[PDB]
Amino acid sequence: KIIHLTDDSFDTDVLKADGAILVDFWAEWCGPCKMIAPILDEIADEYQGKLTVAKLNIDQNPGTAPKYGIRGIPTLLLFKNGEVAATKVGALSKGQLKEFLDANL
Amino acid sequence: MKTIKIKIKLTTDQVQLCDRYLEELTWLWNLTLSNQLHNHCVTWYAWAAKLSADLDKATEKLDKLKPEQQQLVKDYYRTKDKPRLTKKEQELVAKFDIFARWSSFSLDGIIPVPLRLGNSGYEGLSCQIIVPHKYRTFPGGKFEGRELTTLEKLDNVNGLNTLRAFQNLPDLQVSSHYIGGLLAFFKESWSAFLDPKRMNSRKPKFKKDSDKITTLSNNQCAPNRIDVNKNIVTVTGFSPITIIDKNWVKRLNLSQVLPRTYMLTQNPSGYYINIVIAHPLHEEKIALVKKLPKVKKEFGEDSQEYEDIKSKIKFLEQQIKESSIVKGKDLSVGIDPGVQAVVSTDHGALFLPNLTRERVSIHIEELQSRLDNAELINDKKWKSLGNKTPRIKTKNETKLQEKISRLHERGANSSNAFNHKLSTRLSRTYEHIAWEDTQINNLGLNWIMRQRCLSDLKAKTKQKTENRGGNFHEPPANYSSQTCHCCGQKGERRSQHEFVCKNSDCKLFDIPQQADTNAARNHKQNGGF
RNA sequence: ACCGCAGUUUGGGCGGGCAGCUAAUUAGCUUAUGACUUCUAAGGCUUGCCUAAAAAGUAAGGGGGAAGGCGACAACCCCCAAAGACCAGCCGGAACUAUGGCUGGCAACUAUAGUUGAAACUGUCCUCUUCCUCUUUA
DNA sequence: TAAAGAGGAAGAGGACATACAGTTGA
DNA sequence: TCAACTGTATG
Repeated sequence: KIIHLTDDSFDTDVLKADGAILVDFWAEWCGPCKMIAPILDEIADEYQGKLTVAKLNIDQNPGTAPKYGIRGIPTLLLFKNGEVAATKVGALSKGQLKEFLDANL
Repeated sequence: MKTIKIKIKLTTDQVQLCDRYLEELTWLWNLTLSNQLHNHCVTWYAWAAKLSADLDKATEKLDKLKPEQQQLVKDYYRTKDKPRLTKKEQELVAKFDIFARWSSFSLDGIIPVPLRLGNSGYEGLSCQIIVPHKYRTFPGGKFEGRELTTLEKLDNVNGLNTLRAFQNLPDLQVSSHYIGGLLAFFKESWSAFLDPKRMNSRKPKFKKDSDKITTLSNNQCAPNRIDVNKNIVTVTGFSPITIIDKNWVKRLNLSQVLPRTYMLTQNPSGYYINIVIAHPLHEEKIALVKKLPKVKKEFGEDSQEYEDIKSKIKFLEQQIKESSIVKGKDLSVGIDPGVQAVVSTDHGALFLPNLTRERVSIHIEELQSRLDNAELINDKKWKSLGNKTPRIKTKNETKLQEKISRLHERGANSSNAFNHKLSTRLSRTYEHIAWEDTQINNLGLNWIMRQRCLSDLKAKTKQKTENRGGNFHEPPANYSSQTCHCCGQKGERRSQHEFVCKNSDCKLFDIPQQADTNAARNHKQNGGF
């Protein structure tokens, strides 16, 4: 259900698009990323209709990650219409991410 | 164990040596921290594999159960709303709690790259945007190629000198005893960091030029010499030091104690040596304790040697414990902390606080204001003259800062002494002590209470009562300040500190009484007395 | 009040201690979260005099000499004195008041008899949080 | 009176308080 | 040639 992103389409996809979009910066060879992939998959379904979710592979969109001040993977950016409404770095737990979204929505 | 703190006088050469040693120790602290952070990745990966196994087992046990309850059990964690389930489903909910945090993952195909920590040792880690983790090593020497697996591997002077030469620094002049002491401090800090039962202990911090080590710790042996007739202490790394304390021979009591370890400390008041002393039997006990890993490795925990060692350790520990027990009169007290009085007693005793420390605090505030005004004026003049480089501090400012530091130290020492005296008094007088505090008032008062150090008082009283053979209780605080102690009914207060019982059946009806005394009596009753 | 020194603190001890009132340079009462020296940015009354943030310093047991400091003062020399106040037991529900009383001994001071000689001490490391000062905005 | 920085401290609260081999040097 | 210091092992 989560939308796979790309470098070419990012500007329209994440800025012009209506509503908040939670973009996760993901790389396959990482541990903490594999720890949270299930959690993001779950949240994309639970909050459906209240918050859209998205994924960008830093090995397949290398120029996107540097621009938004992202240094370590994983990273979560809640965008809202042209700007990063919320930012987070770290492999949060389920409760942590849930409270994060509840506070930021 | 006890610590005796003795004031010493150092010569200029000795002070220079002390500064150089502290600089080397700061360098060692930073090196050890860098290595430990570099190494945490392997620990985290092992933990992650174990956690994936645990999630798999929980998933299997949840799925293999009947389909009727498992759906609701899953939704319990998958949905924020949580209804009041039956015991049957609640048991499964608990038995599959690892789903309350995580979900299954492969954890395969990973290259175990070094990880960056955050505010916790396990969750929140990230890998900075390929190279498998590799261990660092001593560049050369007699120990070339040794992998620094743990921090205890850094206890080698030869390798540390190799590293210093690699970084183009002079060789270490600090003895290995102090190196071991610093490594012990770091190990304790890291263990606190990784312990989940602690939620305020976090990653150790790097030390800048303004936060250097201020102590030398020798945790391996007692001082080489303690000459009591001539007032001299010969310790490692220094020439003999002179003692300028008048009661040190009496406090140390070297004819009935046993020196174990020491620390050279620096405070605004001066230079101190802290000697740790214990019971004479202690040296036997440790000799046996350190011997347990041997027999456990040679005969097994089920052998008779292990049982004999345990029996002897228990016997020695019991002798040590009974070496400091005092017979009492069996008097019971209820203690309630107060606002006007530091502690109030079940029989009407209101102890005044340490009112002398408030004046010191006010003095500190005034001096801080004065120093800040002076600094502002100096910076304005420095900028006006036409300089952009950072300013250099003045002599008057240094004097003012020294005064502020000494005042802070004096306040801390005063609070410590007052708490010690009150704890000793309470321990001597009473055998059973019941303690309960109502901090609801917190919901400046914080300024007043930050100076009374109630937690330290309670800790000292608890320790001293336990040593003497007494009993210490912490009953619940439910409905204590607003309950008539002879009736249990909720009364009323006619003043800021007075209380009156309500119902006419009371014996104390319509008789004002101190509220603190009532709280103390309630605490004593709730303690079984 | 406060400051310095006696291991660290409290009650005390020796020394430093603004200003006002009173009495006779030196004694009492009120009272300052230290006192003093040198040179200055500034400010006040009228060209002079006063007060002075900052800066650099001085002393903090008594007395007599004394090289040398712009000055507060003083390296060095001679005499006197020596409080964070003694030891051991036994009572004490030990507060108010930061530990009261009795017994024995030992010191010091008075007139063989009296007074004084108070209490306590387990510190270090770490990570969080709190407090305060000063700034900026509101 | 309120809120956010920077810097100097402390209070909370948990632990901790080494033994043998092998080597050097006055 | 014996005390003091350095290396190893454990928690």
